Amino acid sequence: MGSSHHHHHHSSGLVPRGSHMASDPNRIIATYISNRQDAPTGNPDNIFDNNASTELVYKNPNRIDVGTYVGVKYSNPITLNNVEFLMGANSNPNDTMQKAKIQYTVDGREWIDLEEGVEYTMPGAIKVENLDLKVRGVRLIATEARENTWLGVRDINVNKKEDS
Repeated sequence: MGSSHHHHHHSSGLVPRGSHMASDPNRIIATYISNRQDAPTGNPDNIFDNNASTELVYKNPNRIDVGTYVGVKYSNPITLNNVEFLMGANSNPNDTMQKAKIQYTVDGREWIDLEEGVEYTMPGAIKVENLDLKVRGVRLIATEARENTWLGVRDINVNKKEDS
């Protein structure tokens, strides 16, 4: 129980030792995010697998003002090279953001601006480059969504055979 003074390490005690370090998987998962608590129309695999063969569209709530956004979160802070949300609309190509840029969380907590002040209200295929920066998850950020609207998704992947 500690010989000399110490008052434990900061707060928590025990002997964490380290981060284990043994069988480095080097694999990061990508969970789909969405301001709309809905279920994937068919299969979000287009994102989880990055194939763009299955369908995916959020809509449950046919009305949302500000905050409406989606993308894909990771498992932990990694070294990203470039993300690209390749999505459009479910039925009508005019079904997506109202006006906004893309987002991304750094410490897997807060989410800050990502792409230029573009209006991802008419985005067909989202993709960015020269984004070599560690990041946590990925997602778009709306500033004034529209009512009676859905979210058509085709395929979104991070580091799709890029890693640079």
